[PDB]
Formats: sequence, structure tokens, C-alpha cells
Amino acid sequence: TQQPIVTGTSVISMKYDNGVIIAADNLGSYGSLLRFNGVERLIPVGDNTVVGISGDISDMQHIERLLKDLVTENAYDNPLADAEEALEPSYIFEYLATVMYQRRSKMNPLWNAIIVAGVQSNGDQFLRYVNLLGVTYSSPTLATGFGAHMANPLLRKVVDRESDIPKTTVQVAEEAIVNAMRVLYYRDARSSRNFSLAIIDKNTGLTFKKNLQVENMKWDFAKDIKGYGTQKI
Amino acid sequence: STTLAFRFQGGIIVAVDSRATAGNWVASQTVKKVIEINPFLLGTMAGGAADCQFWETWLGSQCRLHELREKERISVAAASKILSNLVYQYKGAGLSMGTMICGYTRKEGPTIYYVDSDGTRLKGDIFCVGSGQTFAYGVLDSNYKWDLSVEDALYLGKRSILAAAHRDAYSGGSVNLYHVTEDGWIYHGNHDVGELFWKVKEEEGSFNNVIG
Amino acid sequence: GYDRALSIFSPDGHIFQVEYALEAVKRGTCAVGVKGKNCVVLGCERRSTLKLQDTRITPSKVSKIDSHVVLSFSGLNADSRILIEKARVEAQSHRLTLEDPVTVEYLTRYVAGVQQRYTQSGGVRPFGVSTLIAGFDPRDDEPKLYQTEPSGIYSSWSAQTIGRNSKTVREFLEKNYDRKEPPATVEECVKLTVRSLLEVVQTGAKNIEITVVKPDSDIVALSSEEINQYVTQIEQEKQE
Amino acid sequence: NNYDGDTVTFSPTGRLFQVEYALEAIKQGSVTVGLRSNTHAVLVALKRNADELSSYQKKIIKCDEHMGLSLAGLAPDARVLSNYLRQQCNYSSLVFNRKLAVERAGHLLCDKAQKNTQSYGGRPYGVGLLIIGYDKSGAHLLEFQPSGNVTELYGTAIGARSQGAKTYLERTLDTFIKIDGNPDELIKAGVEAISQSLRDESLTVDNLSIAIVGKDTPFTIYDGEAVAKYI
Amino acid sequence: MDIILGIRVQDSVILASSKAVTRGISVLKDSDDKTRQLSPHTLMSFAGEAGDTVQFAEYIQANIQLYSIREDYELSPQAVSSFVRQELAKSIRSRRPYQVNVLIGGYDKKKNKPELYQIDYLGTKVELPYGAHGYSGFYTFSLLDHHYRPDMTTEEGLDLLKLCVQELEKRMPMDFKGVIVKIVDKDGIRQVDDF
Amino acid sequence: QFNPYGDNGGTILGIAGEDFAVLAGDTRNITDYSINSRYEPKVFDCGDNIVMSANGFAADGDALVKRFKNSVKWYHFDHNDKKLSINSAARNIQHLLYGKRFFPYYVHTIIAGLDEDGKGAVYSFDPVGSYEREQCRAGGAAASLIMPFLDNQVNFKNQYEPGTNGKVKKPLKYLSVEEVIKLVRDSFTSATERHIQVGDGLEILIVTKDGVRKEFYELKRD
Amino acid sequence: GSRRYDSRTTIFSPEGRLYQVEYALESISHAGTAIGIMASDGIVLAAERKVTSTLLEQDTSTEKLYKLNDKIAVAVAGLTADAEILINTARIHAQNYLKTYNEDIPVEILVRRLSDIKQGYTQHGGLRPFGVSFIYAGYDDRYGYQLYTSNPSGNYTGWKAISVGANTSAAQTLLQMDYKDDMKVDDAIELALKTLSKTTDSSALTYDRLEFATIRKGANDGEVYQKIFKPQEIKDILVKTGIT
Amino acid sequence: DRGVSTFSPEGRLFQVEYSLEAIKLGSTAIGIATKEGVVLGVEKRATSPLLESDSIEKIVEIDRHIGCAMSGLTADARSMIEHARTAAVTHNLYYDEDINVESLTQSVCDLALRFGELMSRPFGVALLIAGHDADDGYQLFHAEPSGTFYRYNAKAIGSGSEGAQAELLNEWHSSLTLKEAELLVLKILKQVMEEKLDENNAQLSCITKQDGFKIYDNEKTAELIKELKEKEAAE
Ligand SMILES: *[C@@](C)(CO)[C@](*)(O)[C@H](CC(C)C)NC(=O)[C@H](Cc1ccccc1)NC(=O)[C@H](CC(C)C)NC(=O)[C@H](CCc1ccccc1)NC(=O)CN1CCOCC1
Repeated sequence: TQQPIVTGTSVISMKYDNGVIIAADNLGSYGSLLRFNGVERLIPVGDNTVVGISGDISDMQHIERLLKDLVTENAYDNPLADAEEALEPSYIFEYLATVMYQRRSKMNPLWNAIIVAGVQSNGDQFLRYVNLLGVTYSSPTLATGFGAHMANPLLRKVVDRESDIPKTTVQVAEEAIVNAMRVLYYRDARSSRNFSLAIIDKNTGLTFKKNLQVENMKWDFAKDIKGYGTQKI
Repeated sequence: STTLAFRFQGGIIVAVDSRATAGNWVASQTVKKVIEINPFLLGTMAGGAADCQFWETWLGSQCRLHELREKERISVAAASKILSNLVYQYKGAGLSMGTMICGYTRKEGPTIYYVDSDGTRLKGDIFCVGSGQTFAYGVLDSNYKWDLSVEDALYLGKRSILAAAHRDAYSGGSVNLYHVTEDGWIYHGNHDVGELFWKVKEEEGSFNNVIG
Repeated sequence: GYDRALSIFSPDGHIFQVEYALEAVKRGTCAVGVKGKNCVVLGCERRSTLKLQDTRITPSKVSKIDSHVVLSFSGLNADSRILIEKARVEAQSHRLTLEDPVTVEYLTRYVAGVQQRYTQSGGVRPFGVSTLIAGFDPRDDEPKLYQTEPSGIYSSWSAQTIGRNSKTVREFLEKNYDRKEPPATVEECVKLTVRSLLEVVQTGAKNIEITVVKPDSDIVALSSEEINQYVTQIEQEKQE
Repeated sequence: NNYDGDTVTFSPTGRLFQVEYALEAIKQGSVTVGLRSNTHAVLVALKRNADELSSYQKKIIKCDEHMGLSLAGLAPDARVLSNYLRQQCNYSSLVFNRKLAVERAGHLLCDKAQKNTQSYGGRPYGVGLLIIGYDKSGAHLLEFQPSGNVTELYGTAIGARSQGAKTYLERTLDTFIKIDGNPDELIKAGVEAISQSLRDESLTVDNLSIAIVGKDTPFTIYDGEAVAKYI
Repeated sequence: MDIILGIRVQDSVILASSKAVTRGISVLKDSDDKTRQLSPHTLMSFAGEAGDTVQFAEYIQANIQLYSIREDYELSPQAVSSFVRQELAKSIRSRRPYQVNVLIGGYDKKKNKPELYQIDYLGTKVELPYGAHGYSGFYTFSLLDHHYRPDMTTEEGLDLLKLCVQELEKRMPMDFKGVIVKIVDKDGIRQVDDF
Repeated sequence: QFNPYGDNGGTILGIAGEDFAVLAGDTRNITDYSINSRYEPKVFDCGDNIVMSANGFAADGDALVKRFKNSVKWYHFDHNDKKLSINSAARNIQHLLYGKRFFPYYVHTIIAGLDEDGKGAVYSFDPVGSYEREQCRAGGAAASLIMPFLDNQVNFKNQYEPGTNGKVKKPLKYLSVEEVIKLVRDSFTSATERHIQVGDGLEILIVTKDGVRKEFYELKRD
Repeated sequence: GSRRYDSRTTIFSPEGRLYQVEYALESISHAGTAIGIMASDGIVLAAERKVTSTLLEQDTSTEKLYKLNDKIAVAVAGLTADAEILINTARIHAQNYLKTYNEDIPVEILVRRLSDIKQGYTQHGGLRPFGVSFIYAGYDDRYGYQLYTSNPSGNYTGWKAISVGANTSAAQTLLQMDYKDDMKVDDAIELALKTLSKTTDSSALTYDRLEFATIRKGANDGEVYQKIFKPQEIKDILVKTGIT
Repeated sequence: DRGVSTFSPEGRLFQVEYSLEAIKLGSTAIGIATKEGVVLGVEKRATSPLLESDSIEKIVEIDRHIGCAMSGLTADARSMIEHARTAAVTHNLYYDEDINVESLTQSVCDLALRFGELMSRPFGVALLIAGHDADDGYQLFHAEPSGTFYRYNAKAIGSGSEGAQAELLNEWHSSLTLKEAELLVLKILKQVMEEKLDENNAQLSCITKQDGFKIYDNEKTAELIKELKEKEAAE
């Protein structure tokens, strides 16, 4: 039995024609206090997988160490560690999914929601979710926390089903992700303006973007709003 | 559920309903609440479905192992006590079982043992177990005599379940009848309450509370 | 824990520790079991190099396992106590779970299973003991007599003897015991038992113990004078 | 002599006699052959019988849909080791959703056999194994020895008179390695290889045992009338 | 389980135990014997939590019987009662205690005296001239305080016991379906069939 | 306090024919008022012509299916590639479920296939392992909506022969695979209309002696 | 491994004897003789100390005779250190029985349990047996006055008069010669000392080389008293019987 | 001394090879498998005439569809049978079906090598396990203390095994009837037995799909013994 202390908010992601995009802001909240601002919640594994984690940060750091150790262990007695026997997104996910469910079954969970985004060796897009309960599901768009409520509706307007994936380009997909991050900044009280974004493409590979900012915000209309009903000054 | 079994001149009658509930949701009308342990032993099931079903089939395995080791069919007393000693180990853990081990052996004769999940084990001539046990008792006790014929005893057992199936909201479906003799148990059919009630009402002239 | 495999096979296919345990039985005082038509009698030798004994308190050779079953033995006395204790506990355990006392076959099978377990368990030696288990099953009037031995094998006997000079008394029983007509009465069965011990014992004074077991938990041990009467009667008939 | 009482003792020349005596149990065992191409891997095993009234001892065991082995020596020891492989293959599937590499399979067996050669009380395994499989890096063939030594090969043979089949495969190396996309021809080469280890006896219908795994072929075993094709 | 009484008189101990076994709103049995013979001259009645009662009684019974076989000798009622108390004294600090209250009626053959011991589930032992467990005591003790004499006969004890059962049948809320009466004396244990 | 259970919604349905059996289930996965996936299958081919679904808490559902699939694998290893019969699978699943009697899998399990006489078989399980063979069973969130409809249309309950004065019952008969799929589709469209956790897609697995076939149908996405 | 150095203490010889038990008995046969004699109105325990030195503190010494409880005592023959291990176990066992049944432990029960412990060391555990033989002298209300003996094998037997340790063959012949059933304690005291006096390996039997004890009902009315004799009391009883 | 799990220079386990010598000293047991059933027969070999031969239990039921005969240190077989019976019943509990004869045999043989420095020595007994299942039909297995088991059409174990096996080699064919097999076991037992064969010192049994495993009565076997003697004198 735990209670989360230092927390990370929404992780959002979607599939596009050649790969997957994933994003998450750089905040480490301590309740209502926006305590830590340099927190990286996207963690790459190899050159083909990115694990996005929300929830308790101490448990996130534990998961980082496991993934780091997983890469090391895979390299042992493995001449094809950087080729045919390299770590796949599906391997990394299933490992985490196993751990998450084992921990919930011992009544001592890792208080997180995790999204493993990547590209398989055969070029197929991989995007799957797992959380503290060990619950797993996959979808063309996946999001955690407030992202599930606000980002998914927006991302589903682009990719509403499987057949929309080949029709969606990386430009259109990234634009929707960046828009969703702005909406979350408007409406999620435990979010920050600064965020990281990662693209895993089957052709161009892993592109990790740091220190992005929400921009092109609409605040001007606020000046016209006076009082709460009858005030005209 | 409603289950009964009583001892009489011509052996043992065993009768059960077939309903299974999850709260007010009627989950099944076709549950087998009598377990056939061997040609001379029967076990009735009331309470938690899984608890009864799992541990009474387990009981059957223990009874088989007895007759392999001892080259002799297990006694009704020993069979019941295996089950009672088992549930006693789980006392407090929350098992829910109201069972009756009915059978015949040479040394014992016809015998009935009531065994429940809080460790109670009682030998007796008449028992009714389940949510509708009281309704079954009312009809059974008021019509019971030791000198009942096999035909009348079978009907009284059937009629007592019907009585409970009617009044108890958590009993119904159909009646399963068994008759245990010196030669072993004999199945006396599945009787759907849907047809049985009206057949009994018309022929017997009872159930005048219901709109005919 | 001490793990050593003490009981092991030899090139010729023998387990010497089990066979040396039989030698300990062969050293032990003679014990005999004879079953009649409606009874079983257990006879036991007591060596007479021990005078100044206190027979009130000295452990008796025949031991009650339950009210309806008895156990005598030949071999190591200290080892026998362990088997008797285990058997007595299993007797009460059986009554508790089965709601019925043990059969003589069941009790024998248990004791024999214990003896066997010590022949292939690490860190232990076999029991230097062979037993004669006798009694009557619950609600039964057929006499039962069983034998066990260190190896763990057990079997039923019409009449049997174990211990020192047992081959002599077995020879006697083999020609004197009729399968078609066993000792019809208690007196006949006791006499045949005493006769068989008189082939080996020495004197019929405080050297022979006799215990009679009858149906429905009817067990009694004979006193010196009672046994001496059989000894006196047999010797007078012998001079012929 | 004085240094063969247990596995924990070295001889003066640095030998482990108990490990060598375990190796000897393999030489007494019936011959079995392993060979592979780039697409498929094949096990061929000469089964042995007690007499004409008995059945023929099964030499081949399946470990997963993509991996399995043949045995020579103590069969119960092969059962223990094959069961261990089954679990490890299965652990890899459940936890990582990943088919176990044939190379890791060999490493795991090596380490399991090794622990038995360094500790008091235990004994070495008394069996040799030929593991075949098809994984993400194509077809594979391994040779396991109970000393711990595992070796990846194109082809090999273990058991009594295994030198005959091993010489043949050493000559045929360049031919059978290129039998790609043709199962029956790769088996034929294996059946002709094991034939070089035969004396007085010939390959009959309930004597021969063949197994195969490959690109679009799960690990399957052929016995009885299913091997009559290759005699 | 509810009513268990005990009366020690001049030459015997009389135990009375209710026959009813009730769960819920149903009397499942009206002929239940709430006692076990521990040895030829020692009888134990019991009452308490369902299952625990019999399981405990039979466990004690098996132990006393085992002792009797081992030593070819009958333990005194005092010795048996001390053994029983210790088992309950262990039990109360266990993970799941036996919730069983007992009366041990015995005849000591060495002393030629009847003995009645009352032991509750905590392991609280007392020797008494008359005893009871549960709500029975709230009526029977005061009644016996008045009518009991130490030099009474077994017949006088049975009439005294009838007076208790009548009072209980009058004032107790629950129907306990009468009692099974047993007598323990120099000649062992015997049951009164007509009560 | 940490709550180890959750409700992933959805509903499942099993119907048995004469020489076939179907096991259907919607593809929607939810938590509270949010949709997690519109296509997350929960009806699985487990081998030996046995299809299985464990509806309720998806984590426990997946764990169970995973363990049973593994049980089938080891059954082959230990018993010379013997085919696991549907009755044997059912009993094996009871022990899986009851093994966690004191920390249950929160799922309603249904399996379907063919019995050893080649006839259609459906078995249903409660969370702790009580099981029963039936012609018909719905499980999950919309079971209370679908099940009485099945009683009426599959087992012809409360239906009498016209003009017989409610004396002769409508005779029981096996349904064709075509007629069964009609009932499955209508059951799920009805359930989708009136239950918020049911919708998106319908996936049916049909089992005959020839193997396991699949069919997919769109459902309303609101 | 360690197998090389294992003596295998718990095995049979080809003749069916337990090597270590036999050799432990050989060890005990060199120990100071101890005699127990049971009379109708009490029990005597007499024991010879092993070759005493003149500078040994005699009055505050305990080598042979030990008290188990108020009703039971033992005479030791063999390794003293081994005996004390067993004595503390026996003392505890007696108190467990008293705590359980509120009654003093019957003599045979105590003897059986102590003998069962010895038996264990001959059948399992791979340890050497206890090189000790006991003479138990005690009283209970069932059998009255009782004498037992136990040895390393774990086998125990009851006696009217018995000796353990050195010269038991010669000692047992002398006891068998002069013992009779209607004997009194004071007569048994004389027999015990006379037997030691003849079987001793010393030149002459003196007070400083002896331990002596009686268990009488010589207390006031129906109760048992244990008397462990003081040096001066042994000196007096030795003069009173005319040995010195 | 030396380790329990030691290999000889030839590549065999000393203790397993020595236990095989103990089995050769044991009483003869013969099994014959047919399409109408499997027959199991044993030599009782009473050590003395006072011993009640009906108490000699060398043929044993494992389940209704599986039977067992033994030879060697028969006391060692008790825990092997106990395991087999539990394995058989346990499998029925988990899978609601009879357990395969081969799987049962394999379960028993897994105990065999669980010895060392687990139990202290191998078993000193060989088992003939006969049974029937729906898949492979009527089967006869020979389970050794080496952990190995062979299936046999016919098999003899014990003191007269090599002589009896050579006789079974000639006599066995695939079309043997049950009655023919019964007589064949009696015939071969009478040849290798020391004392003269009769209903008291030899026991027969069989397993059929219909009636399951049955130990024959001494009355039934006696008639088969009489039928056997008449047929041999008839030519
Ligand atoms: C009469 C009818 C009532 O007592 C009979 O006694 C029958 C006995 C027959 C079945 C042997 N008793 C029941 O039907 C019994 C009543 C009951 C239920 C729960 C506890 C005690 C008694 N019913 C059951 O056991 C049902 C049987 C199913 C419906 C076939 N099962 C459940 O209720 C299950 C299991 C409950 C459970 C018990 C112990 C530990 C864990 C769980 N519960 C669920 O399936 C949960 N629920 C169902 C509806 O959907 C939401 C989840």
C-alpha cells in the first residue's frame, strides 16, 4: 500500500503512417506545489523504443534503472545485441507489464501509468499502455491522466480507427500532439508549459526533442471578461 | 437454495432444488446440487457454489483413495468427517457450505450426516439445509412418518422442495430426486417446477393462495 | 542435519545394515505367536541370567497398542519402545478421524511402513526389531496374527516365532500346528504356545510370559502360578 | 584412481574423473545425428530396444514450437534437462513475449551442468544432447556435453560409433549446408549420415526417429510409418 | 450448545447437558449428547462455539486415552482437569482460540471421592460442589445455594437437578429441548434414559 | 487505500449448436466514463479447438487466459500430445480460479468448443471456480440484458404452441450457425443501445470440427 | 567432502551390535562402582568415588549421587559431564509433568523419557552416545519404592538390587547371595557397604571415597524424605557396621 | 566408503546397478499384453508353510484402469504405489478423466532417481505396470529403479526372468486371446518356480476395458491351472 508523493501528469501519444509519436511535460509536482521543473518523463530504450511514464516519480526512477539494466543484461553473451537480437518495444512492454501486475498482486504497486511507444523490427508501429493495476490496452491514440479526457478526443479526430493511420503523416500527427499539449496547459492544474516530444519512425529512426514550449496561446479575450454576471467595470 | 434428506423405513430420500443466485439475479435454474461420490454415497450442496462444488468433488477423491488403500468402501461417518475436518481447518477464512453426506454401508446402515462450514457435524434422521430450509421443514415435518412407502416418501421429498421453491425467492428451477437403498443410490429424475407446480396444484388441490 | 546414507546396496545386491538388524533380532529373546479358533496367544522368553529383578516395574515384553491389539517383539528393547509409541499414537489418530479403531492389518501395515522408512532415509539406521502384532478387528471374531521385520515386509501367520533359537521352535510349530484344525479353546492354544517355548527356554519358572487376547478388547496376562500349571502338566505327559 | 571418488576432486594432472565417467555413459548410448542448412535444422536418431518384445527408447524431445533436442546416455537426465529448457523457453515467452534464442538455450544448459561438477554430494549429468532450433538469426545446431561444454555446429553426431557419421558430415559439409527450402533432401542427408554408424543392423520403420524445425516449420517429430519414406 | 450443569453429591457427580442444536431460526437436532468419556471414571461436558466444542472434546479424549494405554493406568480427575486447563490456557493466546467451556465430572478411585471441575475457555479452573456454564448459572446457582446439601444421595441429587431443569424451562427464553443426564461414580459412567 | 481491482466493462456471449459453438464478445475496453480502446480483443483461441474469454477486470482476465493457454501447452508435454477435451479444460480452469479463492480473479469466464462426441459445448465459470455446461450463457456488464433474451430465443422459455391452451411447450431444437449469429448480433446491438460500457465492435469466434473461424461487426461508438 | 572423516556412530556390526554403545559400556566398566538396593521401607544408594586425592574438597562435592526432584534420585557411572546434561533434562521433564498435571511425575515415566533420549543418539543424528549408566532410586504412590537402571543403549530395566560401573559381575553375585525380600533399610545400608568393601579396587574402604544416600518414608506420617549423607554421617555409618 | 550417486568407470551408477542385483533375487512376476486385455501373474513364494499365503500382496491396484505387479525388495514398493495412486486420483481431480498408463508410469519413474546425499538409496524393486486407456489401448510397462521404463508386449522380472523371457519370446504373437495369455503366464510360472505351482503359491490378475483391473480368486485360478495341465497332456 502506497501513496504517490512527487508526481508526473499526462503522457500522450498516437500512431501515424510510418511510426509513433509520444510526449510528456517536464514537471514533478509535489501535491499542489509545482516542485521540480527539469524532470524528463520520456525514457528511450535503444534506438527504437520510448517509454513514457506518469505518476509517482520515485517509482519512475526505479523503472528507469530496470530498463537500463535490461539493456545491459540483453547485451550479455549476445553477438547480435545491436542487430537481430536487439530489444524490441514488445519485449520491453511485456517485461514492464509483468512487473506492474506482479507488484499489484503483492499489494505493493508501482504507482504509475506507462505508455510504451516504438517501432518493431518488421516496421510495425507499437503503442501500448500499462498501469499500476497491471491493466493493458492498445489503441491508435493513447493517453494517461487528464490526457485521456482531453487529448484523446482531439487525437481521435485525426486517427479515429486503424484505416486512418496510413492516411496520417508525421507533420499532421505532430501538430495534433503539440496542440493537445497546449490544451492540457490551459486546463490541467498540475501541468507545465515546458515539455519533451519523441518520434520513432521506421525510416528516420528515433528523434528526441527536448525543451519544447507551448505557444500560440489565446489569452487576449480575458480582458473583456468582467465580474461574474452583473458587473460592468 | 433448498436441500433435504430424510431417513425412513425404505432407506433414504434425498431431494434438492436447482437454482443458483447472485444476489437477486437468478444466475441458473439447472445446477446439480447432488454430488455422486460413489454408488453408495451422495453429498448435497448448499451455500457458496464453488466452495461446495470444489470440496465435495475433492471429498470424492479422498473416498476413492480410502478404498484403494483399505480395499473397502469408506463409511458415511468417515466420509463426512474428512469433509468436516477439512472445513474446520478453514474456519474463519469465510467458506460457506451447508452439506449433507447421505449413504449406506453394511456396518452403519442408512445414515445421514449434516456438515457445515463452521465445523458442525451431526448425525440425524431428518435435515433441511439452505435459504428455504424452513419452508421444506414445514411440509416435511407435518407429513413425515417412519412407515412411509418408497412411493410416498419420494413424493413428500419432492413436494417439500416444491413448497420451498414457491415461497423462498432464492430457491426454484427444478427438483432432483434420489433414493438410497441397501443396493445403492437410485436417481428418480429431474422435475421442472414450471410444470410440476400446476400438476401438483390440480391433482392435489393445494396452493389455493395462487390464482388458478 | 546428519544426512549420511547408512543403509545402502552392496555389489551382491544386499543391504547389509538391514541384514545386520536381523542379526540383532536373532540375538533377542524368543517370542512366539499362536492363534487358535477364537483367540490368539503371545508367548515370550525372559532370560534367567538376571536375578534380583523387580518384575512389578520391569517393562513387560508384550505391549498394548489399543484395547483390542497387542504387540510383542524380539531384538533391541530400546528400539521397540519407539515403534510401540508411534503405533499407539496412530491408533488414537485413527479413532479420531475414521471414528473406528484400527484393524490389526492396518496397525501392522503402519508399523511396517515405519520400519521400511528407516531403511531408505538418510542419517538413520534400521530398527533392530521384529514384531508380532495380534488382536481382533472391531466387531469381528476372526483371530489375527501378523509379523513385521526390519526390512519393512509384513505378513499374516497361523503361528510364528521370532528371536533366538526361533528356528527350533518354528520347526516344532510346523509339525504340531494343524491348519485344518487350530487349537479349539484358550487352554489348547496356551498349552501349544508353552510347549513350543519349552523346546528352547530352560526352566518354566519366571522365564515364560503368556498373554491371551480374545474378541471385543478382552486381553489378560497370566501370572506365574497359572503358567507354572501348564509347565507341570506338560512335563508329566512327556515322561511316557 | 584415488581421485575419482567424487566430482569435487581434481586429479594430479588436472582432470575430473567423475565428469569423464559421465562422458563415458554417452559413448555407450545409441547414435544420434544433427545437421542443418540455412532454412532448416534436422535431428536423426537411432532408437534402441531392450529386446524384440520391448519398445524402442525415444531419443527426441520437444522443448518449444521452435526448439528441441535429441539425447544419448542417461534418459532420465535428459528429461530433467529438457524440462529445464522447456521452462526457460516458456519464461522467455510469458515475461518478454520473446522466443528464446538457441544460443541462450545452450548457455543456460552449460551453467546448469557446471554447478553439478563443483559441489559435494551431487553428480554430473550422464547424458549428451543435440539441440536444434530456428530463431531470429536462422537455423541452429548445438552439441551439449555434461562437462558443461556447449558447441554450435553445422553438423555433428554423438553416441556409439558416432565417428562414422561425423566423418561423413565433415565430407558432405559443402553439400548439405546449401539444401535450402527442401526438408526431405536435408533429412535424406541426415539419414545417409547416421547410416555410416551402423554395424550389422539397418534402419527399419520402428527403429528410425527423425525431427525437423525451420522457417515455416514448427518443431515436429516423425516416427513409425511416417519415416518409411526415408528408408 | 447452551445449557450444561454439574452437581457433586456424597458418592457421585451428575452432569446434565441440553439436547438442542440450533443454527439460525431452526432447531436442527433435539437429541444431541454434549459430552465425551475421557476415561472410565471421568466425563467431560462442553458448550460454546460451533465446531470448536466437539473438535476440542475429541482432542482431549484422544490424549487421555493415549495416556491410559501408555501407562496402563487411569489418570485422576484432578490430573485430567489440570491437563484440560493447560490446553485452554495455551489456546486463549493462540491465533484462533478454542471458544469452549467445559465441566469435568469424575470419581477418584484412590481417594474414593467424586469431583466436579468447572473450566471456562480462558483456562479458568475451579473445583465446585455444583457448577454451570452460560446463562444457566444465573438461575441454578442461587437455587442450589438454597436446596443443596453436601451429604445428599444420587437420587436426592437427581431431584435437585430436576428442580433446576424445571426452573430453566420456566424462565429461559430459548427452547433447549430437555437434557441428557449422566452419573459418574465408583462403578463408572452411566446414562439416565428417562428424564 | 490501494484498491487492487478495477472494472474494464464489456460483455461476452456463448451459444452452442449441434456441431458448432460460438463465443462472442464486444471489443470495447473502458475505465469509469472513459474509453481505453475501441478494439481490444478478449476472446482468444487457446488451442485444441477451445475458445476462451474472461470478462470483468482485464488484468485478471489476461492473467487467467495466459495461464490456461500455458496449461494447454504443458498438458501436451506431459501426456504425449493428447488433445485436451473441453470437459477437462473446464475442470482445469476451476482449479486455476479456486487456487486464488482468497484473492479471486474478478472475472466471468466462458469457454466454448466441441465435446468428445463432436457436439457443441459452452461452459461458464464464476470468479472462484464454480462451473456448469450450458447451451447458452451471457457474461459481463450487459449479461442481465442479454441473458433473458437468450432464454426466450435459444431455449424457447415461456413460449407455448399456439392454440394448445398453454399446455404444449414449443419444442427444443438446435439452431443453425446462421440463426445463432443473427441472435448474437441482435443481442449486442440491443445491449449497445441500453448499456454505456458496451459498443464499438463485435468479434465472434465460431468453432467447428474444421477449426476456429472469426467474424467482426461494427457496433455503435457512442 | 566430509564423508572421509565420519566415524558412523549409529550403525550395526555384522553381528548386529551397535559399536559405539558397546564401547561406551566398556568405558563405563572402568568407572567407580555404584550400588542400589531396594528395601520394603526405603531405598539405599551407595557409590564409590574414583581414586580420591587427599586435597580434594569432600564435603562440598557431588560426583555420583544427584537429586532429580524431592522423590527421585540417581547414581551415576561414567562420564560426569555427560550425566549432568541428562540430569538437567530429567529435572526439567519432572517439572513439566508437575506443571501439566499438578502431580509429581511417576518414576517409570521419567526413566522412560531419559532412556528414550539415549536411544535417539544410537539411531540417528550421527553423534556419539552418552557414556553414562544411571541407577534411578525413587518413590511414587502407584508402585511405591522403585529401582531402575539405564545404559547408553537407551534400554532400562527394574531391579530389587543392582550395581553399575566397575566389578558389577562380582558385585551382583554378592548382592544375589545376601539379598532377601523382607529386608529393611538399615540392613540394606549394611549390604551396600559390605559389597563395595569386597569389590573395591582400593586397599580399604573409607568415608572420603564414598557417596551415600537413602530414600525412606522415615519422615513424619506418609511422606518421603531424601537423605544425601554428609561426610561425618558416612564416617559414623561405616564405624556402626564395623568396616573401620 | 564412497558416494551414493557415483559413476563407475564404465559409465553406470553403482547403486542403480547393485539394486538390479537385489531384483534378480526377488520372486518371479510375469505380464502379457493382448488386444483383449493385459494379464499379470506373480510367484508368491511363502518362506514357511505357516505363513498365510493370501496375505502376500504382490499384485496391486493403482486405479480402476491400471494394475501393478512387483518383484524384489517388495517393502520399497509401498511408497511407489502410494505415489502412483495419488498421481492417478489427482489427475482425475484436475482433468475429469482417466490418466494415461504411460503418464502414470513416467510419474512413478520420476521418483526412481530422486536419491543421493531425497531418499538415501534407490528402490530395490522393479514394477510391471499394466493398464488401458482410450488413446494407446492395452499397455504393459517395466519400471526400473534406474528411472527408465520400456513398454513390452510381454515381460518377466525376478529370479527366473531370463529363462521366462526366452520362453515368452517364442510363445507371444499379436493375436493372443485373453484365455491363451492366462494359461501362458501359468505355464511359464510353473517352469521357473522352485516349488510346485498351485492356486496358493501363485496369483493371477488382469485388466480389461470393460471390467477394469481384477485380481483373480484362488478358485478361478485353480480351474485355469487344471485347464492348463489337461491341455499339455492332450498332445
Ligand atoms: C441457494 C440458491 C442460495 O443459497 C443455494 O444455496 C445456492 C447453492 C448452489 C449454487 C450450490 N447458492 C448459491 O447459488 C450461491 C449463493 C451465494 C453466493 C455467494 C456467496 C454465498 C452464497 N451463489 C453463488 O455462489 C453464485 C453462483 C454463481 C452465480 C453461479 N456465485 C457468486 O455469487 C459469485 C461468487 C461469489 C463469491 C463467493 C466467494 C468468494 C468470492 C466470490 N459472485 C460473482 O460472480 C460476483 N458477481 C456476479 C454478478 O456480476 C457481478 C459480480
